[PDB]
Amino acid sequence: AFHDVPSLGQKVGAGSQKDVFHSRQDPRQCICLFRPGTTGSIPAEQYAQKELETTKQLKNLGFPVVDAHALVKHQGSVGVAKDFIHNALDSEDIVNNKKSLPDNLKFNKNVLEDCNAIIRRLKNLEVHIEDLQFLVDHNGHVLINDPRDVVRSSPDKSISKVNELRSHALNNLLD
Ligand SMILES: Nc1ncnc2c1ncn2[C@@H]1O[C@H](COP(=O)(O)OP(=O)(O)NP(=O)(O)O)[C@@H](O)[C@H]1O
Repeated sequence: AFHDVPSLGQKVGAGSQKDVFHSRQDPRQCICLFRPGTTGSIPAEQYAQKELETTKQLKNLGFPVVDAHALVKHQGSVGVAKDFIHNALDSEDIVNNKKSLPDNLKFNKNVLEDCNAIIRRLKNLEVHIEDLQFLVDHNGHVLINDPRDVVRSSPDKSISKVNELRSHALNNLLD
């Protein structure tokens, strides 16, 4: 299931568990690899599979997602090949006030409308997405990234997650 990626492209980011690289085989994609030791007692393979599967479940449910295409490995590290979102902003940086959305009007309008649509679907379906977070693309579109699970349950916590991010766009559009 895990397909070898002999050569990695330029590094574009790093989080609490994953290093992310340009895919050399496809410029539209990136290679997202779990760094050794970050997943503790759960095999990283199981995290990668759950990331891919949950992404496909959410796509099937109509959510906007960073699409994921395959399980990959490189030098014994495992992960997921995904769409590359150029100049992406991490939602956690925005809600943490570590970074700021651009002032652009159309940009914040896309953030607002996309957050509305995500909340709308969460509320209607009544599903909960574990570790819900997003990438915001260069036009302001909001894409679910690194979802760990989705289950039918109270959507209130997930909605609060989206509302966190939307509030920054909402505040910009009022000013
Ligand atoms: N599909 C992508 N396209 C573009 N940049 C990406 C993509 N996935 C991740 N990145 C960048 O790489 C960084 C690390 O990815 P991320 O998936 O958030 O790491 P993580 O360790 O799995 N979880 P986290 O601790 O929340 O960052 C992000 O903050 C982005 O800057």
